[PDB]
Amino acid sequence: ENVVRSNIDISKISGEWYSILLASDVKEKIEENGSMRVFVEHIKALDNSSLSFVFHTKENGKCTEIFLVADKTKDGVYTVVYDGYNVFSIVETVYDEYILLHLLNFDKTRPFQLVEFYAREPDVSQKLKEKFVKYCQEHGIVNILDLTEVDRCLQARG
Repeated sequence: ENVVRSNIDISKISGEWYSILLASDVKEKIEENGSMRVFVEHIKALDNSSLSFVFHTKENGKCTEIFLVADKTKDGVYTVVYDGYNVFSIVETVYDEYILLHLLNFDKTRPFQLVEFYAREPDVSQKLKEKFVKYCQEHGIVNILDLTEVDRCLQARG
């Protein structure tokens, strides 16, 4: 019944997840053609200082599978290379229900932010959606997308 914000057990966030919500401070990046519209499948620890991710994305309308490794720095803060340099942190999680991620992308333009909600089931309550939208508004993010109303490459999983 229990919300963790501090000393995240990365053996306990591992396994199967789904992408539920997406928000940015730049609307074009979270669009049908944007390269940051990705759908998570699987998370695993490789050691105390590496997380594995598996995603799907659409490239010229065709579903494609990607594998990345992210490197740890302090507790709960990670770096990864993909369409530029990225830094992100796990804000809060319930190990058997949901995860909230806050991410920053560099490129060579000005930086932008992404916030992501993942869940163990492919949809969630209105109560949890309202919680996400509140966190985004408290940090000045206004562009918010429900991915349960859109193709998320579900037929490609397993």
